[PDB]
Amino acid sequence: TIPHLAIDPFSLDFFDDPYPDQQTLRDAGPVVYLDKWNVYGVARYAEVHAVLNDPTTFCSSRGVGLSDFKKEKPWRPPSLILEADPPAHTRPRAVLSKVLSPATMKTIRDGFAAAADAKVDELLQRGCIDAIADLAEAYPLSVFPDAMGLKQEGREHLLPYAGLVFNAFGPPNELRQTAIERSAPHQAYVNEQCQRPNLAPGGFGACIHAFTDTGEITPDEAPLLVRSLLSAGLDTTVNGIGAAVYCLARFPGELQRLRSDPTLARNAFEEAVRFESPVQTFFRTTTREVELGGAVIGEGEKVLMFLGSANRDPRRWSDPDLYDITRKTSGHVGFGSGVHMCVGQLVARLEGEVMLSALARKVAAIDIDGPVKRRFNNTLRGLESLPVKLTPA
Ligand code: HEM
Ligand SMILES: COc1ccc(/C=C/C(=O)O)cc1
Ligand SMILES: [Cl-]
Repeated sequence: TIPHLAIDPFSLDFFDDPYPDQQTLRDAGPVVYLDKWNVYGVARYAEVHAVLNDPTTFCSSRGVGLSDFKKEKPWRPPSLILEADPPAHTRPRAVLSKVLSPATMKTIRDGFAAAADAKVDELLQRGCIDAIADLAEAYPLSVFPDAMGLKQEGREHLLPYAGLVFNAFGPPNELRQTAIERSAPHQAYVNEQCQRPNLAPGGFGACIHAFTDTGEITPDEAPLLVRSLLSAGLDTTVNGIGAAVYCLARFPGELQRLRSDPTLARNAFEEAVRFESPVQTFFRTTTREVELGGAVIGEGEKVLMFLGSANRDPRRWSDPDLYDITRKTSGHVGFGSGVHMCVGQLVARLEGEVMLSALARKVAAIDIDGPVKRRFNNTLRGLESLPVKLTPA
């Protein structure tokens, strides 16, 4: 009773324009079977939300990529947070929640906002820039490694490592093979910086190690928790901020509404996360036979959740293909939902808000003025190059 589809959601053709295929995935049924990779798929909001919020049935400890850790060796030691179920997940989650807490945002906000304002003013002196390399990448590179407390040496490995991280959740296609092959130098750099002596006191990494005193994590758990932030904390925000600028460039009416009320910056970024869904997909693995939308899925099956499709499902969203900075976005699954919901969401929103605030106060127009190039990744959606001309307000 389950429709079988041949759509490859990790193919370059799909990445290049996923929306027609996502509708076919939604409209085929609440649950589909993807013959290309032998996994189940859910693409509607209701089922994606249900799977995310049913962690005892749809577990994370067998991996959140295609690979089943019960069957294949993980490419690196399993994540203590992303690839753990409760109760093992709980205390590492609590540490990260405290390290990336509301109280912590107060300590970094002035620096993050200052860097965003300075970057936009710098770009306005150049006129014609690449909104990826010069903005979406440059700005997070200017604040997040420092907030982590990383040394200067080796930071050139951060974006390559993240590309590997997010390609590795995918199937064994060319993107994944090429990423994992000869990835040892990227892994070695990151694993070295996770050690306590290499992390600046006061930064996120040192604060993680400081929590080993409390009994919430052991000293040998702290480097892997630092690793989780170096895996997820940079490339996500690159594609989130790039998504927002791409939206503002394509919807000039919405840039003008943002200009008229810069306090819409935070929601304008949140809507960009829904609209583009920089993190497109994650998997779960069934721990038991389970009925889901009329489908009876066996134990030990991989289930692919299309977060971006859920965020564009007209069953849930009015006018889902419209970028609307005053939309009530609560309930979107671009940061996940439930026990694994993005623990770094305050850092992501802070970066996005202060950058969009700077644009709102300083920029009158954003015009695409060069060839746009898409960046292909098994998990991340975003652009490789976005040439724009910025007109000062
Ligand atoms: C626009 C930016 C971001 C997006 C769209 C995003 C997306 C997501 C999603 C969808 C999940 C859920 C994973 C799952 O359910 O399996 C997640 C979890 C996570 N994210 Fe974020 N993320 C972003 C930024 C960040 C930042 C800035 C950090 C760290 C500074 C971070 C660190 C993490 C970690 C450690 C987890 C694992 C949480 C857990 O398993 O409990 N992410 N993210
Ligand atoms: C939202 O994407 C991600 C990606 C990776 C991770 C953790 C990685 C690790 O523990 O090494 C967490 C979230
Ligand atoms: Cl690693």
